[PDB]
Parts: sequence; structure tokens; C-alpha cells
Amino acid sequence: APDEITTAWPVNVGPLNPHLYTPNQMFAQSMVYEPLVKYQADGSVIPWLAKSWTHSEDGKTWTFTLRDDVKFSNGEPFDAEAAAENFRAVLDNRQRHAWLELANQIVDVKALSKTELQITLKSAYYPFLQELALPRPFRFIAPSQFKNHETMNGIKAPIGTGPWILQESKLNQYDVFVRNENYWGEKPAIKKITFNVIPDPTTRAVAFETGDIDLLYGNEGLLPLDTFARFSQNPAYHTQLSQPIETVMLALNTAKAPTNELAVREALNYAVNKKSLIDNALYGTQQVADTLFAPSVPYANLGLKPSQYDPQKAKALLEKAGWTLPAGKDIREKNGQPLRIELSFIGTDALSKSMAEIIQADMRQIGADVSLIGEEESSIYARQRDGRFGMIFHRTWGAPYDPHAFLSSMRVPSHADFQAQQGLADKPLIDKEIGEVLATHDETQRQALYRDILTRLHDEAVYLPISYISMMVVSKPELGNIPYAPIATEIPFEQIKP
Ligand SMILES: CSc1ccccc1CN(CCN(CC(=O)O)Cc1cccc(O)c1O)CC(=O)O
Ligand SMILES: [Cl-]
Ligand SMILES: [Cl-]
Ligand SMILES: [Cl-]
Ligand SMILES: [Cl-]
Ligand SMILES: [Cl-]
Ligand SMILES: [Fe+3]
Repeated sequence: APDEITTAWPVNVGPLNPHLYTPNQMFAQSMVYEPLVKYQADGSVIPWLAKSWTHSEDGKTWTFTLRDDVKFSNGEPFDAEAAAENFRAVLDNRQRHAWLELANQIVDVKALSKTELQITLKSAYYPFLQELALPRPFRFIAPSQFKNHETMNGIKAPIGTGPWILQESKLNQYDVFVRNENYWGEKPAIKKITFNVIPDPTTRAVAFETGDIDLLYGNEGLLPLDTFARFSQNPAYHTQLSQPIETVMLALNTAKAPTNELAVREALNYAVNKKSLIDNALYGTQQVADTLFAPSVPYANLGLKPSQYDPQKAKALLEKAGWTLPAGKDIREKNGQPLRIELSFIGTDALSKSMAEIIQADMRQIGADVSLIGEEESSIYARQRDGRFGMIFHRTWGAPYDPHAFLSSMRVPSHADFQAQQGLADKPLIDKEIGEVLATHDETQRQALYRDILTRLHDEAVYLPISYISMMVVSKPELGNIPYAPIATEIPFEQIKP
């Protein structure tokens, strides 16, 4: 067993290097490794490995008082020296972390004593604590497990301070975690967690039906949504659907014809019946999105005007911009050129493909020829980085990344949002304002900057918001109610009480 559970993940958890990315899986890094301060659902952080902290008047120097009773799972002490060595290891690979502005902000980290840790910043970076709370990269592995005093070239054993320990990993088969019996905090009720490697959504559903696994926990891609709906009515099972956690949207390339034209982007934003899309492809399980961020997101309740489904208006917008229908043709032309737009997506993602077909059909009704480009994952990511797309599926990052970290990353050239925004005359101004808002402690100015950035992105129709999606759970009833973690990429295994 009653204290052992089995669940699934599409891939193995990776080597669990706390300071690196793919193929490390974030939820698993968060199981083993811990932050100085812990993110809470209300948007605050609480003391964690750091019991308290102070900051200088200019907000650039921070001193953390660490707990003195914490051991890594291998018995070695967690102290300020261990913490400082981790910050060094991360920042020795600084360029890799460019997406996360704290990595550019930290100018120094040193242990003042075994319990005192001092971090100095370039500027008064307001999201400092929230970014320390993230799953990665600023969490702590035992320094003994560095390879030649670094982590960027790999680690030895994945030794953290957290409530779970990686027991064993079998590539392409499973991963087993066990409870840390020497954890500094509350002991999890669950003793052992086995992750069966199951990449196919239907096969995950089958695995649950047959009883091979006890728990599924994920976003809208977790399992087939019609199957989820059926499960929700089945008294033999338990299901949950959370309140929305993030946005799914198209990014439109403002630097590529024909999406470089505002009138075209505006028309596209009237062309899709989102409610019907969700009811048709998402089995009615998600919410309609009108804006890049839902109004419930911090700093984002701005009264932005939705573009509702309105094919008549979309057509009128295109006509006015000189995109008219040739005799006998259904696809508009302007200066000889057809209104043709390429929508790229991961070809093996059935849900993406289904939504893409709906979007293609809806846009054809207003005279736009959307060409579907389904490709392998690596090719799509390459397209995102270098701007080789007309439209692309995209999503925001959920708490605590939205909106500040998502906005921050818009400045990074190797990101889809930067590329999508490249054609905007005001792109430099937007990037300047994103830089400013992150260092503002004038609360009035901070709200004003967020309003200006988000209003410009909205008015320029950079995105086509589709849905605010939720977390979903399928579980054996004996496990009980399954809690959600404040951080959308984490799974609160330590909170489950069968
Ligand atoms: C392309 S993988 C990569 C390479 C170099 C530096 C960082 C990364 C990882 N990503 C950094 C941002 N990434 C946070 C993370 O992975 O820790 C954003 C993010 C936020 C919430 C959920 C995510 O799955 C997610 O990837 C790149 C990306 O997701 O665009
Ligand atoms: Cl990496
Ligand atoms: Cl991955
Ligand atoms: Cl706080
Ligand atoms: Cl000391
Ligand atoms: Cl070594
Ligand atoms: Fe990422």
C-alpha cells in the first residue's frame, strides 16, 4: 504494498544532473534536489534550505542564513560552502542559462561561514527569489559528486537533499525512486515509486486500464482526452482536472510574409472558432483563451479586448488589405502572391495534428491557405530557434514562470518568441521595457511596464491564443485525492497519502 506506487513517464528521468536540461526530466530533478526557498501557490516563497535572509538597501546584496541540520542523502553536510560550490558549478556554464535572467544577474556567490551565504547581483532583480525556487538550475548536489570540480561535464551519483532518492534506472524501461529515510523534513507516506517508460498516450491509458500502473499525472497530452472523459464516468477509477495552469497558442511570424502584415495577423485571430476547436479536438476539456496570459495571471488583468470568432470580420480585414479572391478560386491573392501560410508542428503528436487540421480548415473558410508541415521534434525546435516558420504551436510556462520569465525569454534570439516578434517596429522598445520591468521596485511602474508590453503584444497580434490548459490526473481510487504542486512542472509525490 500500500506504500508503493507505480506510474508512467514517456522517457527515463535522465542522469538527474541538477544543473542541466535535456534529457533530464524536471519533475525528477525536483524530487531529488531542493532550492534555498520554496515557491507557494499564492506567489510567495517560503524558507527552505535557507531559514532566513536579508538584503542590502540597494537590493543587490543578499545574505542567506542556511539550516544547519541538513544532510545530503549520502550523509555529507549541506552548508554554505556546498551551496556556494553549486552556484559556481552552474555559473561556470553561464552561457547555457541565458534564458534565465538571474543567471546573468549573479555577479558573486560566497560562503561567509558554514551557515551564511552571500549572493551579489548586478541590479535589484525583483524575481530573484522566485527564480531561486525553480526546479533548475539553482538546486544542490553534493559537491563530492562533481566531476573534476564541475557539473557541466557530468556528475557522479545524483545525490541531493530531497525526500526522494533515485534507486535505479533501466534505459527505455523504468526508473525507481525510494523515500529518503534521512530527509531533514517531513517523511513521505509513500516508500517507493516506479516510473514505467511509456511514450504512447494510448498505451499509457491501456496500462492504467489493465492495472499495470496506479497513477497518471500530466497536462493535456497525458492520455487521449476522449478516454479521459470515459474514465471520469467510470466508478472503478478516479480522475481530476485542475484549474488552468498555462496558455497554448500559435506564434505568428511578424518577420515573414504574409504574417508580417498586421491586417493578416488580425484576420487570423478572428478566423478560428476556439470553442469548437476545444470541443472537437480536445473533447471539451479545456478553456478558451483570448489573450497571451489568462486574466488571473499576475500583472495580466488588463482588460485586453478579445477577438471573437468572426469570419465576416476576418474576410473584411483581408479585403481591405488587398487580399481578394481571384475568379473561381478560394484562396486570396495580393500582388500575384497567394495568401499561403506554413504551420509547423511535431508530426507524431496526434493532438497537435488534430488541432492543426482544424486551424487549416477554419482559415480556409476565410481564404487563407494553411500548409501543414509536420516534422520530427528536432526539426521543429530548429525552426523555432532560427525563425523558419509562418505559424507554430507554442505555450507559456505556468507558475512561477508566467509572466516574468516567459517575457524575459522573449529577448533571447534562440527562442521562438524573439523570432516571432522580429518584424515589429517596436521590438527594441519591448525588449528594453522587459529589461526594465524585471529590475523595477516601483510597483506602479512595474504594473505600467507589464501593461505596455502585454498590450503591445496583444495589439500587434503576435499570438493566436487558443486555450488555457489544465493538469489532469487518472488514479486508482485507493490513492485518494491527488494534490497539485504550486510549480506546474513538479509532481507532489510527497503529499500523496494512499
Ligand atoms: C532547448 S533545452 C535548453 C537548452 C539550453 C538552455 C535551456 C534549455 C531548456 N529550456 C529552458 C526554459 N524552460 C525551463 C527549463 O527547461 O528549465 C522553460 C520551461 C518552462 C516550463 C516548463 C517547461 O517544460 C519548460 O521547458 C529551453 C526551452 O524550454 O525553451
Ligand atoms: Cl543541457
Ligand atoms: Cl526532454
Ligand atoms: Cl516572497
Ligand atoms: Cl562557521
Ligand atoms: Cl573527478
Ligand atoms: Fe525548458
